[PDB]
Amino acid sequence: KSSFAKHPSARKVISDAAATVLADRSYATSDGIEISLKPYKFDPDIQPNE
Amino acid sequence: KSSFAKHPSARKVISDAAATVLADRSYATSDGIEISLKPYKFDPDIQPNE
Amino acid sequence: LTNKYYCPEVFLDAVATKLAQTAVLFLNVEMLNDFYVRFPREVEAKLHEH
Repeated sequence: KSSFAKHPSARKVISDAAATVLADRSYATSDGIEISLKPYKFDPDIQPNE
Repeated sequence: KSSFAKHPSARKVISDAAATVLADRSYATSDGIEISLKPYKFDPDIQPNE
Repeated sequence: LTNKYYCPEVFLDAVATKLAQTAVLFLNVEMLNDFYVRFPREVEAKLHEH
């Protein structure tokens, strides 16, 4: 929808930028999400309503 | 209260065993706890029950 | 809960109980089971070697 409908080159630069930032945070996000999951990795206790 | 009231060298052996276990494991627990707390540092959103 | 800025006491205590339970979950896993399992072995091995 934006003003970059034309200009395929600059559009691809905007996209690829977004791509590299997300890829830059991806590992950190993943490792941190594991560590927060470590108590559930051992004993993911299930209550009745769950 | 255990039978190691006497035998202070054996007792010191048991106490120092406990201490060295806790002191070996101390880091991963601390830093782990800060990382799992990272979401609650940004938005400790409070429910009416809380 | 709407007058959060008017009741610093209740709010700060809510944040304290929350951070306590989520840090506690990790704590028990990472550290407590670590004790219950490394302690008896370490106790026996240092006693024997000693």
